[PDB]
Amino acid sequence: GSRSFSLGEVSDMAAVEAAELEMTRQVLHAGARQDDAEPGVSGASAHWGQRALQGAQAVAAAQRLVHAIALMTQFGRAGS
Repeated sequence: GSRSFSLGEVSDMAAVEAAELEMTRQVLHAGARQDDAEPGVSGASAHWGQRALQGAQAVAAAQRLVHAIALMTQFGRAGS
């Protein structure tokens, strides 16, 4: 008996429709988790990185050495 809907209700409803449509974008960009997002794509050969790793290899001899004493110090050279 209302003679259908009022056009003002439709006007407000259209604002909600527009809002939901944009809200949908926000929730989609908030979707997914990095739990299954391991990287894989690669296409560049490390150049300067190799020189850094060559250093890492040379120093590793000193590192495995310092670590050896670090064990003796936490063991307090005990055992007997």
